[PDB]
Amino acid sequence: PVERTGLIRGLNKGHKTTRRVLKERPSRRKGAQSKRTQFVRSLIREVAGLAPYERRVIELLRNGKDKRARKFSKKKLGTFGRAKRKCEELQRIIAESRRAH
Amino acid sequence: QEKKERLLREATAIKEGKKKEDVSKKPYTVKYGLNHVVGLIENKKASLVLIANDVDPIELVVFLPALCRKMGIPYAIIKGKARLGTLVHKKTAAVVAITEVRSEDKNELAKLISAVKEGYLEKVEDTRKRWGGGIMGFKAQKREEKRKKSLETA
Amino acid sequence: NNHFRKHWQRRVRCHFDQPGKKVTRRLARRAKAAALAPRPVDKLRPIVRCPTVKYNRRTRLGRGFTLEELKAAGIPRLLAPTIGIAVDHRRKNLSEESLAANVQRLKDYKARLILFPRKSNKPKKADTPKDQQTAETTTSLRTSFGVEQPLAPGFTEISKSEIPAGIEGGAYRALRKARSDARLVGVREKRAKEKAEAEANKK
Amino acid sequence: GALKYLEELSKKKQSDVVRFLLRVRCWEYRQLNVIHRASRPSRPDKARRLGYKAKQGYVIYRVRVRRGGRKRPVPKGATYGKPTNQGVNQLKYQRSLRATAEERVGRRCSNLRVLNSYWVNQDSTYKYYEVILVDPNHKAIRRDPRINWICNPVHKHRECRGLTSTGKKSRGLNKGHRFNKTRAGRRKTWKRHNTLSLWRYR
Amino acid sequence: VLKPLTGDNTEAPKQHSQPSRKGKKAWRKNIDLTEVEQGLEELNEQIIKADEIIAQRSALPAVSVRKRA
Amino acid sequence: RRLSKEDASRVLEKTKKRLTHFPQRKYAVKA
RNA sequence: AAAGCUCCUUCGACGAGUCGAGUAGUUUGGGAAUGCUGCUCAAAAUGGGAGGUAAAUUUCUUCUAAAGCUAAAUACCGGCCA
RNA sequence: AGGUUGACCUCGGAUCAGGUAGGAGGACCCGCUGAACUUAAGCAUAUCAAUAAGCGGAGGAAAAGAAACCAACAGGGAUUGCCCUAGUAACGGCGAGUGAAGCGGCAACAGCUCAAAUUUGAAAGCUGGCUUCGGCCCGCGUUGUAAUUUGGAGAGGAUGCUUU
Repeated sequence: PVERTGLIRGLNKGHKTTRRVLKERPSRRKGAQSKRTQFVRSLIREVAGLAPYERRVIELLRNGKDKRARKFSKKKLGTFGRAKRKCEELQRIIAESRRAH
Repeated sequence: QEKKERLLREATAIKEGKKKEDVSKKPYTVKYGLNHVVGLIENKKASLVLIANDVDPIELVVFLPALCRKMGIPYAIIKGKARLGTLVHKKTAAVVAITEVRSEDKNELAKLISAVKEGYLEKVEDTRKRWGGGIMGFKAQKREEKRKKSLETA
Repeated sequence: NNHFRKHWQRRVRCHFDQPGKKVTRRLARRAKAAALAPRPVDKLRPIVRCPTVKYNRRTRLGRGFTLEELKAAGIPRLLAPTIGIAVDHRRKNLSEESLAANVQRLKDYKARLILFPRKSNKPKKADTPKDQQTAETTTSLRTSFGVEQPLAPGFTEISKSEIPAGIEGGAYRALRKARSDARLVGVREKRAKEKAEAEANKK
Repeated sequence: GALKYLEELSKKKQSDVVRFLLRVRCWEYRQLNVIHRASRPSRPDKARRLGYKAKQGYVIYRVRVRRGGRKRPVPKGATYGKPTNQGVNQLKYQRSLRATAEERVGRRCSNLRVLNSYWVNQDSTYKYYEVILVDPNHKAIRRDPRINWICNPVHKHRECRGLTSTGKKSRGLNKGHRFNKTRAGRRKTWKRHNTLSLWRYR
Repeated sequence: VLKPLTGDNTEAPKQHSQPSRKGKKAWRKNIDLTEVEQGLEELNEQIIKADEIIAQRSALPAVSVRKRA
Repeated sequence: RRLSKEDASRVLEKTKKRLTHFPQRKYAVKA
């Protein structure tokens, strides 16, 4: 942590106190991916397969319409970040489908 | 009753001072319970898995063949959760598993596992990827055959 | 502005029961004190600093001591509420000053604490013996362990040879410069990046 | 455990397997009664995570409710007043169909206490729920300390007062700035804000 | 192996000749992803690929919920 | 229809262990 | 037999027609959506929510939703006793 | 005997054995539904009012409640109530009018429990009946009842004292 400047204005403003590095709280470990969680999710992906909108996005990504696929993913999921993450996931799926073959 | 007799024997054993492990031996039984069998398959301790074909809701066991194939466990779908319950002293049993057996039944377990491997799994390898259903009713099939015969004659 | 355009008369609250409620509160307080004797009627609270720039000059009492404060004081988290120490699992120590102050407060409390045995027949090692179980005690931890210095001392005397030299350029100029740098942190970064990109393009 | 696999599979509701199961179960539940008893939960992982135990005293009822909005029960669609209150269609009930199903199941079973409920299926006309109820007069329930809180008379008809999960959501009982009007009770907060406090030495 | 009677069309539903791409039914049936699905399947099989017979397992590591004593 | 005294006073095993090893002590603070 | 304290290579499961988005009605001081509900779409794994001006990019700070219990301070034109 | 004998699953019957619910009261409390008179020259936004009436559900209190919080600080730390914030921010034919929240002082303070883990060297858990009160049976349950864990952590390992 950068020491504060001891002023009320500007960059790094505030009273000078000696900072402490804390051990990370266990509630902040949410989102960290576990080994058994990866295994269960991959097996369930194998059993279930693709959703219809995922199949449409996969068709668009094979055809190369990346912008159209991201627009469709945004219209389907709701937000730009979720659309981007889903498109990257389906790029990963297509890449590992074609690469190891 | 057998558990009660064993508990009285172990209580006597700890009464004169020897541990319960001196009087009681390692038990070999059929492992049952869905969560227990799933954990055994995940830890790759189960030697043979027998799944029941008539479990509802089917999501309880629909992933079990895929999990057994992914861990390389010999599995077999068998008829009768009540029949497995007769094994495990319950009314029903969704899945049973053999992990270890006694020394005199190693050959029998190996022959049963090999019998499963070349008698069930190799035959169902093609069929397990194939969709079911699609069967027409009796009158629908009769109308279809009549129409097909008329088209062939015409 | 007078807001009486609703049916206000059926929700008028009068406070004729103010002394009766005060007497009821005092009765409850004395009953709780008698039930909790010889322990104090309230639990020990840490010294915390108030949020925002308006109130960070003042310190007050917190909800409870943190787990790190209890660990550094040596008081286990399952023992502290049983000996009268409030525990807060939400609060964190981001600086050493509050941590040291609260650890010293906990050590003072543990030094002034008398622990009667669970069974008087078998006194344990942590339990206080009957020889010094008898001492002058307190019943209000809010009064005995209060906020001694809520605010910094506003008057301090220094000798004339230790007058500080001062910020170079002046304090007003320093404040104006700090505000200017805070407002221009981004434009300067763009111009540095553009100069670096131009140098890279021109090789 | 298998229930992690059931949870991850139940997350995938648009897959072919889950779609087929949902279709056949929706047909079966539509052929059954509007309110009936399920011998076992059709979603055991969901029931377990909502509180169902395989113990004598925990009972599962399946229920379907008609979906859509709420139409005013006014005669011939005429609302007699100002035109801003004159709308009849496109009006929405302020509680969930899950809560309506919970009240109907609780009225069916007046001796039991509605613990919770969950979605199992839906079509164009109906939404289907399975409701978990606890028997407060059963000795196992009264001796289990994890569930014997519901035996107290303060928990009579939780679904009729909104003390279930859907009731708390509909009442907006959440901490934060977005729930300023409703986090402690909307009418109670309104009365606190609208009361006139006159002291003695004012 | 005891097998039941099975209808004539035994694959996934498909109408790949149709050009319409509107709707969930069109996305399920008109879209042809058989090459991708076969790639997933063959990759999964490549990953999968007396006492010896009993203890013979696959090459994947064991998955544990917790460290158990 | 009220719960029995024993049924209302039943506690979990973890609560029993916690109360056994860490009960509400009797203490005092010196002035 | 159970229980706490100290340290640590490693592990560390955490709630889905739910969150969220669009639209409609209603509501709010909440104003390019404050809350609720209906319909449609429909998630993710350092992920998700929030950070009171809509959007992209890069950061930061907070908590950890979709399961549940819990006395006191609080209200009281009903009942009983003063 | 196998055209037989049974085991399960689902759905029923019984004046079966044992229990529970209804109605009252409703000042206060938790929700649903929901006006108009009135005030703005009149008036369909608005106001009255998220009120009256109507409906469902509790208790001595109810509800809320141990952060998917507030904040932007040198950080506070479950809920509730009072004083202040403040007739302020904000909303509104920006008109009539409407209208919070953070911080701060006080009153009172108390924390917790499940799901997601294999006890697997032993369903260790529970309802009911008969008891001679030692227990024994009929069952529930492995599609999961005990112990363990809950994010503050914990699980495993080391370690030496304490604890009942």
